[PDB]
Amino acid sequence: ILVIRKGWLTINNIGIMKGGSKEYWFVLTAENLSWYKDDEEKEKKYMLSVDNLKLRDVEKGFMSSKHIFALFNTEQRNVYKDYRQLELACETQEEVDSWKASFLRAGVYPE
Amino acid sequence: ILVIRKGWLTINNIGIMKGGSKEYWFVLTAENLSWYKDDEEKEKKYMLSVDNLKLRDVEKGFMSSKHIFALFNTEQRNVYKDYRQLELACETQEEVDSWKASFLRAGVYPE
Amino acid sequence: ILVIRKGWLTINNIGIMKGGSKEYWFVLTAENLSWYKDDEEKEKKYMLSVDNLKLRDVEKGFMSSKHIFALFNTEQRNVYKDYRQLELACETQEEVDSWKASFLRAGVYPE
Amino acid sequence: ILVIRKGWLTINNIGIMKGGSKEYWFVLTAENLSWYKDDEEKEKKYMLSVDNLKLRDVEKGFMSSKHIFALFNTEQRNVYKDYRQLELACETQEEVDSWKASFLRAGVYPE
Amino acid sequence: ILVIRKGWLTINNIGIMKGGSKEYWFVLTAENLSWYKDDEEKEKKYMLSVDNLKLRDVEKGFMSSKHIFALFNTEQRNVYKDYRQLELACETQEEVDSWKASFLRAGVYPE
Amino acid sequence: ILVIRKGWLTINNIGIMKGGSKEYWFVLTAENLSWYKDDEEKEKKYMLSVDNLKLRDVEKGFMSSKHIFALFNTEQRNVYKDYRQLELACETQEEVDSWKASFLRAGVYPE
Amino acid sequence: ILVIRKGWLTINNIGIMKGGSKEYWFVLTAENLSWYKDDEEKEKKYMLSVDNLKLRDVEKGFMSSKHIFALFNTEQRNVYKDYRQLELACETQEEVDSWKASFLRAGVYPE
Amino acid sequence: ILVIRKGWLTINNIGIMKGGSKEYWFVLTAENLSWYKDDEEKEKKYMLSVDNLKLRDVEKGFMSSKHIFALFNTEQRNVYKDYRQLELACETQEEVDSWKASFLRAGVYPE
Amino acid sequence: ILVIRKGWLTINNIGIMKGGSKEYWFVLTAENLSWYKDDEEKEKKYMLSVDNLKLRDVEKGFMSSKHIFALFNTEQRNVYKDYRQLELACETQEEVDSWKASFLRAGVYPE
Amino acid sequence: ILVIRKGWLTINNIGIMKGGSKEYWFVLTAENLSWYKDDEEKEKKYMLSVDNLKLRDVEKGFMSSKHIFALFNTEQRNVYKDYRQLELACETQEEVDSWKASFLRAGVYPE
Amino acid sequence: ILVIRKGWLTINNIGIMKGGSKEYWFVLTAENLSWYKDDEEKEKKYMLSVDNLKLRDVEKGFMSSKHIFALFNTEQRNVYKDYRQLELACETQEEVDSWKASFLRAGVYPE
Amino acid sequence: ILVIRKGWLTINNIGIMKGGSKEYWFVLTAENLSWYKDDEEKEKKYMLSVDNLKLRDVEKGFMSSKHIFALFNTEQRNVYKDYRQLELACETQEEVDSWKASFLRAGVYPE
Amino acid sequence: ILVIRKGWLTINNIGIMKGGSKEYWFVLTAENLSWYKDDEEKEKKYMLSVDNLKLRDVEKGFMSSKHIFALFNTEQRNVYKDYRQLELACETQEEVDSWKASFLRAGVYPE
Amino acid sequence: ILVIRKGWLTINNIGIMKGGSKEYWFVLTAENLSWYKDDEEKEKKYMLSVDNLKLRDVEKGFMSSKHIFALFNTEQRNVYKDYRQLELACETQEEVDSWKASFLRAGVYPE
Amino acid sequence: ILVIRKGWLTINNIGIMKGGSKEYWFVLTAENLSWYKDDEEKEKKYMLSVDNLKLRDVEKGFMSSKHIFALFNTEQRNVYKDYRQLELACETQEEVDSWKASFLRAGVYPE
Amino acid sequence: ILVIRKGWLTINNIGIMKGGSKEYWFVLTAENLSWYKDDEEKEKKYMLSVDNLKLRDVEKGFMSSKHIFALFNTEQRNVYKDYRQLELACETQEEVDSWKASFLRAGVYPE
Repeated sequence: ILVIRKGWLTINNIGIMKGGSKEYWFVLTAENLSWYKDDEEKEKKYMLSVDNLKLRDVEKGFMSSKHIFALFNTEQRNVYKDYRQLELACETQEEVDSWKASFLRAGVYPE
Repeated sequence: ILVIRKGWLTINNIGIMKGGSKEYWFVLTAENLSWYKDDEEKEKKYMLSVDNLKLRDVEKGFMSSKHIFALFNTEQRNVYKDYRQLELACETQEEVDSWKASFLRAGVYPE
Repeated sequence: ILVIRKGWLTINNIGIMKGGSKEYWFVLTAENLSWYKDDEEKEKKYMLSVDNLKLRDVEKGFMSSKHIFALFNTEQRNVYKDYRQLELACETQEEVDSWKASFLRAGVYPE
Repeated sequence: ILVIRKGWLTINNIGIMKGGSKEYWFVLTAENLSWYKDDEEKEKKYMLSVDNLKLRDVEKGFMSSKHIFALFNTEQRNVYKDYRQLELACETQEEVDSWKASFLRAGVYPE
Repeated sequence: ILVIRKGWLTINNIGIMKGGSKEYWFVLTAENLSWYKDDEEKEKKYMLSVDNLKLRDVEKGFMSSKHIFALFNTEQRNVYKDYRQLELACETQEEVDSWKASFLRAGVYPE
Repeated sequence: ILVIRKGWLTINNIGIMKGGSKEYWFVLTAENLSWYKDDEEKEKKYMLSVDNLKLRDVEKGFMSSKHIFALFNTEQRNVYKDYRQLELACETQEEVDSWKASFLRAGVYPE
Repeated sequence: ILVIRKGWLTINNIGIMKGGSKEYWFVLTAENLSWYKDDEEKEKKYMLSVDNLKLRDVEKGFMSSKHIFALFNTEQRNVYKDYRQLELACETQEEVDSWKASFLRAGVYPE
Repeated sequence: ILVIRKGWLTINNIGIMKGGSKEYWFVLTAENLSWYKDDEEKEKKYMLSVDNLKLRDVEKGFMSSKHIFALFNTEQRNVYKDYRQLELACETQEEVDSWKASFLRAGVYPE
Repeated sequence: ILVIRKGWLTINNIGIMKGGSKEYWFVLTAENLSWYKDDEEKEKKYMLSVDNLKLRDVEKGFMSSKHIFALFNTEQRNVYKDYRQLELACETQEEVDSWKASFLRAGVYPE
Repeated sequence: ILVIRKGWLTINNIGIMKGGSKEYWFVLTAENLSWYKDDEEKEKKYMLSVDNLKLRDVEKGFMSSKHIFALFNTEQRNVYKDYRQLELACETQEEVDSWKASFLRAGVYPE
Repeated sequence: ILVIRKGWLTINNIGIMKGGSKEYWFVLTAENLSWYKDDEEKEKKYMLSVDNLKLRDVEKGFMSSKHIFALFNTEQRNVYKDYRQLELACETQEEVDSWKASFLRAGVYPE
Repeated sequence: ILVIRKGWLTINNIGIMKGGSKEYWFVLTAENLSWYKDDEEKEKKYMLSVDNLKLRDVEKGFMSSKHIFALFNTEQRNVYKDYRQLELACETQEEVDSWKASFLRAGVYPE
Repeated sequence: ILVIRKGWLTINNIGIMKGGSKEYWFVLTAENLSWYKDDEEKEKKYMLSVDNLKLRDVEKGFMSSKHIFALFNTEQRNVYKDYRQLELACETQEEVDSWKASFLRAGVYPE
Repeated sequence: ILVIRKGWLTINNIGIMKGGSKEYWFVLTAENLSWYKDDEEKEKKYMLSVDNLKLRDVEKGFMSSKHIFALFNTEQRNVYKDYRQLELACETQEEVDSWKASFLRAGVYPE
Repeated sequence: ILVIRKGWLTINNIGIMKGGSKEYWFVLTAENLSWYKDDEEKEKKYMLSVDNLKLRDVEKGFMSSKHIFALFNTEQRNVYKDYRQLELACETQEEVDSWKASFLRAGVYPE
Repeated sequence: ILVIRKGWLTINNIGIMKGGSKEYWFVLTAENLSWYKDDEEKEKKYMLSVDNLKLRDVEKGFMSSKHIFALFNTEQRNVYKDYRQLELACETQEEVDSWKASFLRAGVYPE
């Protein structure tokens, strides 16, 4: 399988009261997006198919500088478990646009 | 006594400066809602009667994805100690609606 | 590792040889679904892995005029023993929706 | 909370109506003694509290020429269901001594 | 000197990046408000004269339930060091109104 | 374990044999209400558990023209020694309201 | 080289999910602004030239009292790495105005 | 494969400067001794064949009460990696004799 | 029941690999010796009858200054669970002799 | 801060006007010596600072044929109220020696 | 120390003597840029320090009709071996922009 | 303990016998104000406690046409040696305002 | 008072179960030896007179390289509280001999 | 994860087509054995997993009069590329023994 | 310079009360032995010349399995600072003999 | 960072122009040697780096009949200002030996 990109991203809406936000190591391929505990990839957390996924921007914060974008299933109400969308946070606008371009190669287009 | 549901919920307005938010293990029966330190139920924190309690939604956040709903006493100004309402936080909208349906079985209807 | 929900559910399809339709205490975690004789958890009847487990609806038949849903394995023919599907029943429709939401959190998606 | 020992033991006094003398997987903690169908722990037959539980010897009868010891409740007449005492058997005498030592660690003292 | 009240309060605007918020043990007299590290009062942090102090409400948050009120010097731009006002946070509205009434006895009236 | 409030209060109903109405230093925690001779806490007169303790009003009599409230046990006849209720007095009405709020935080609700 | 000022400042938009905010020890000269791990200056984090830098205010928070100002390159889209601006946070308005005056000596004027 | 015993043991000579001693969850079968991070057995540390292994006592301590016994390969100089023997520590003499009896069932006899 | 003495003692031979030594709050009466987590006595660890107990000195250490004495049952091999004796550690010789004198009042005489 | 010892002691020199020689519950810490009516610690009679407190013997008089020691202040004439010295009595001589040792740990040295 | 990105890139200027234009697996950290034979990272061809490394564009020549950018050292003539600049190619223009953003995060600025 | 600011300042009132008006390196903490020969801090000329230290203005005299402010002790006549007040000068008025703000943070208030 | 020496030393026999050993900042004068929490000397732990003190070597360890020497009162059984001697530990033999020479200046001679 | 050893070793069996016998920089961890061109680790030639890797001796041939040992895979025919075994040479016999010991720590046992 | 070996070793006699033992990353060359904080070698702790150094065994422990050897200067009393010898600890005897052989290549022979 | 020693020492070679031989307060750390006017450390005369600093003896001349040693820089001609060596004197020979030991700990070796 051809890997498109690997890098760290922060899952912004999965956890919260359980344990802050925490960053995960993501591996995006043309077929799926998988995230692991770290770059050693010896402990996988989940593998999400990119089928029927689209991407969209999300403005939220007004406290600490952050940039969010989310993946959502267009054929379903919940993209993963009981979550409507998978919110991924990056440090800069540059990094978000960088990841968006990568998702484009996997067929994940903006809403 | 018949237990309606057991699960974790985050008390959003009781603590703060004392120690974040923290999650508690809740046990809802047709007569009362009790919360303990954990699912071993060997250390109870409080038992709240469901008499005269109603439920309502609360929109707050704009920083980290969270969903809140609160229990309040209609015959009193403070549902518990000096708190106007007991704010319970869930991770998703699905989970909130799931708990609301459970409260319905205990006679706790929305405002 | 975290317990998603605990509550009573009725197994609508138990063979008369064992007794018939009975109510059991269910414990749902992100990894397993277990059912005990009662809420003291002294006797665990079985434990199913939530992997490859899906959920579908069961039509409200006149005789069994209740609300039912079922769990089945997508890889196996029998989910538990010789049963092609585990039928769980609830008094009201609101309770079924409630449990469905809890199942989503565990990864058990509908068919 | 800590698990003291896990190992197979034979319940020498099961009523034929249920099957007869069988081998079960025992889990001994400082608080409870549980036995499952097998080591996968999918089916827990029962769980006894180690409080007020004592141990005594059972004479090696010609028919049941094996090594046996028993657990009984000092407060109750029946330890488990309608059994006045739970008889546990082992192939050798060394295995009985071994388990006795493990029981001491849990507080279950001999008579 | 006659002590009017002693209790814990959270200083909301003094610290932040240095170390969260933290709670201090306050001692209010008719002449001054002093705060210590804890109720043992063996380590004083500061003593503020109540002369020329007034009190006012402050609405801020929209994330975590909190209630704030501040003390400010009417004859100065900074009530303490280079801080315009001393923001004190309480857990409930009841507690804020409770403290306000205490400040009233010290001659600190609302703006 | 946390101290809710410390402040002077007047016990309006002490028997002349002991002296008469006197002012004592009160310490209110979530578990107990204690009163000392003075704020140095060298002599603790008594300590009451806040469990089953409630509060009610005492009418402003011409002779004792002050503001008073009382604490009583819902299970016992005498809260402290041979007293059916502990009467606490304050100079102003604002001080009574202030203490009532503090009592709510401890669970002592009005009648 | 002549040092204009040395002091602690909080970098508000560089880190976040990586590790809160954290404070850095800054050293401003007429040619550049450098920040280190601490005042021992034995571990430098970065040195930023003041050429083409301007300064501007930033209103954000509404949760915890904070005052922000940022440095930005007028000839570039990113002042440092992929960051549009370098957001520096101070505890008070006094401290921000104090630092602004210092930046003025280095030729960094407000936008 | 038939499991003889499962329980916690402390590896006394493998680690030291790396990280104290730490306890491991052991699983002894008639063919091998395996140890994992914990009783969930989801993370195995090593599996040691019982072939050519013998057992012997080791007196050491004189500071904190401890009881040691070791496994060693009679056909090799190092039983595991570059360790001459695998030192296992128990809390009491009873527990050591208990484990020795278990090893006896696996063919591991004392030296 | 008449309490002879209350104070902290270190249990020297119960724990070790589990968690150092740790100190416990002891309560000695004429009938038994009980130890709790702390002086609040809200969490009891064990209650040991003083019947058939004797006391004896134990020289061990040669690393860090410590003084030990142990309680042992003369009619049993294990005074508590599978422990031959209960080793209690004090900081000085004075404190050991102080405790010995207290045990004397409970009928626990030296070997 | 740590509690050195708790135990009953007899105050041999109380004025008849208050009652006479009585037994009280003593609490000795490194900073204070307090005595309560009984072991429930609801009524604290007094609290003395251990600073400048010394201990001396009191001769066994025929009438008061018991074992006594006393505490006195080296700076003050009266240690407690109008008493030049606090006389503590015990049934046996071994109990006096025991308490003396405990007092040493608190810094109270003999004369 | 943190890995910024991992992905395949084509080195457009490899000498035929070695093979020609090839695709390699790049690992970009804040300190180094490394390239391996493939994503298993068993063979690391080279590692360049990101210090004094800059990036510029390479014109889309008819023959090499692809999108290319290059890295060069501002202090050295040859960045790697005898190459004046490292030419990296991508299928689309969006991929070049994506990598440029990642390079900014590492400090590698455009010319 | 925290360093508030470091920067060069001119002591405008040094006796010619020592040299005359000179520029020194100042270090301001919440507890002390120190001045060194230069920024290497090898020679500390003096250290003043910020307690009872206040600040006032010094009129811009034609000869000393610069911007000056002074520090003085409210309890002592001489702040440093035989000087009634320490006069600190700056090139511009903006620099004086800047330092005044820093002094506020240390508690040194204007007269 | 003339200070002879200041430096860190480890108190080897005071603490143990309470909290390891810990190092203290010592200040030796011709009249006494005082130790504080740290070199800021803002928190004194104790002041010991050098009158009647002598010094002696102590061989103990055989585990971790350490060198001990103790101070003891020749006219008393306990040099400090209920401790027979004050054991001070140094890292090397050089440091012990260095401190011994310092004690010599205070009149503390070896036994 | 921990690095066991780093040092130069000579690969005695490299095909002339690549160059011939050469010296490389080896890095041995508990999981892999890697070799680089030199100690700067810029070029990693290969990385072998230590699983199923064993070691054997190679006879000192007159031509290659040096000390050699080899690594081979017990499951595969070729350990690296087309080589049936990796031959590592050292100047002296003591160096071979040294490396063998290091290999034991990694689990690579002799044949 | 030619590096002979790199690896972790525990310095057994340098630290103790300061902070346990801790392991350091050592780099041995024919001219010197250097140790750093970790294998990144970005923070050197010390560089020791091998001139006049010899090596010797040291038997100590009797508590936790450990193997020690030390380097000492034959022309000096202290090999490094005020330490007579540099004690290095290894986990096994194999590792010690492995390191000894390495030291042999640097001219460090046993005593 | 740690302070090795603090104590008074006499600088035996100060030029009369400054005053003559004087006693100063020395602070020795592992990185620097500083001397102040007195033990309050308000005036630091100088600070020398301990790097390349060595120590040698100075002959006891009849006039300066005291015990002296000196510090000098191996790289520089003048250690401090225009002094070829810093001469430190002590009353007794034991004090010189004591300081020499302290200097060893800092790395300052004799010549």
